Amino acid sequence: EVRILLLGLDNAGKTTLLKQLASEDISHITPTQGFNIKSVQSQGFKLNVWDIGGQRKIRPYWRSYFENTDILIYVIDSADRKRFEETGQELTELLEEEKLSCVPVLIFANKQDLLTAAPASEIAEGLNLHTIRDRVWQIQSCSALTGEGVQDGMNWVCKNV
Amino acid sequence: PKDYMFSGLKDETVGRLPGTVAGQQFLIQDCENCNIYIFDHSATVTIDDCTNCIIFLGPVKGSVFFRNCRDCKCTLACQQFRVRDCRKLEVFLCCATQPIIESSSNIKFGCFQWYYPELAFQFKDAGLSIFNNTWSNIHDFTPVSGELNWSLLPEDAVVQDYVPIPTTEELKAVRVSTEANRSIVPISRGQRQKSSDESCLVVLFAGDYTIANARKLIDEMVGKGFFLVQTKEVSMKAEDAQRVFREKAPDFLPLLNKGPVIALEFNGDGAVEVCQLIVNEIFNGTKMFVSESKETASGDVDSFYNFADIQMGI
Ligand SMILES: Nc1nc2c(ncn2[C@@H]2O[C@H](COP(=O)(O)OP(=O)(O)O)[C@@H](O)[C@H]2O)c(=O)[nH]1
Ligand code: ALF
Ligand SMILES: [Mg+2]
Repeated sequence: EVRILLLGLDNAGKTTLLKQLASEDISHITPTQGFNIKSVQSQGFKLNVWDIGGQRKIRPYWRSYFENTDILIYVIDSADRKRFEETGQELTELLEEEKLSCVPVLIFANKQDLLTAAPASEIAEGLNLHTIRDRVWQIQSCSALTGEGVQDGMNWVCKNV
Repeated sequence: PKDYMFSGLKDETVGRLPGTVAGQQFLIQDCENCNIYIFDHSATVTIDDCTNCIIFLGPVKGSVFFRNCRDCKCTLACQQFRVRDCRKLEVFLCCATQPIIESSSNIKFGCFQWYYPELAFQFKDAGLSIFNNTWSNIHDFTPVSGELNWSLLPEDAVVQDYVPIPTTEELKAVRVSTEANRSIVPISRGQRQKSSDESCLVVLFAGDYTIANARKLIDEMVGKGFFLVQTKEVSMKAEDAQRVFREKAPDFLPLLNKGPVIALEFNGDGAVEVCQLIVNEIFNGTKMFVSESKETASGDVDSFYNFADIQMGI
């Protein structure tokens, strides 16, 4: 009933998040070559999550998934500051896409358990998220590995269905 | 606050002793002509814009990611291995999942081959099994028709010639062996071409002496001229045991909840008979599955990987 598209750069933690949501084993995850799908129950809703590979090479394929998307979840590796510019560019381009107009976006600031992890507030400032005015959005700090913060993000999602 | 990074170093030999990283993230960037030895476990490692470096990375719980690197020689263990925009890398790898490259060329792979006293516990702390190693089955996101952007290092390649052990006073406390028979990760052939189409599956069941049993069996089989193709460590449910072992399953059911099983795949003419003969002498009193014949062995191996790939997969 709710179509969630799971996007973000390669190595951001999207599939780790996908398994965390499905309440499944988190400790062994292969890089995604194409895509994964899982259905999860949350707060009376059935969420169909489309988890897409995020390598630069395969980002053109992202558009093939846009149609009928209800919610965008965009995952950022908070501890990969080197690629903050790259993820900002991809997010900016995504939000310009006609097929994703008005679609609520949850930004997960992932890998908060790590040492060099930038706080959500710093990521929101650096990526100028406040200028997003064509849709509702939220940034949520999380660790897909431990699961902490994940539910908090998903509560926002279910609120904005 | 980030003596957890090596940055902008030139013509240096540097490292981290056991205990000094302790599962924290580590970063390497803009290093040229450097020898880097992290003899501890870490959460994740990124290597950016490095040139002519020798790098040892202790067990990495998450991903290792090489970006914009050239002419680097590396030994590392990780959950995921990723490469982008790199050229002429040579890695001795232990990877829990399928290594990937992207927009890269001349990337060569060998099996992880390294020992030091602290290393085994570092693997444990990083949550990495020494038996879950797919180092040779690379996926290239950007292949080029009629050519290959990656290959396997020569089997006779000498580890010391690529990643020499440190000789500095600061790094001397770590007593390293690059000998194949001391390697914490058993040397597996993976996807290398074989002579022989004879396989043999061994399944050992969880317990205090199982790791030692596996190493002894490998040593004995290699000592007789046979090859270790691949290993696995995975939990077996009753249905999985019935699938793989068939009529021999009832003997093994009481042992499945002990913990994950350890599977060995051997290769070579005579492998099944020889493996049976070794097991018959040195493991009497210890239950373990060994393929009954070469005619059923390939089926055993395929059924094992069948269920194992499903359970470990997404
Ligand atoms: N420390 C830590 N590692 C994570 C977290 N989320 C994902 N990872 C690791 O980051 C690597 C990439 O994750 P993956 O789910 O494959 O990324 P994807 O390409 O976006 O699907 C894996 O090694 C994961 O174990 C997290 O919250 N904390
Ligand atoms: F392994 Al990915 F996006 F890099 F799923
Ligand atoms: Mg993925």
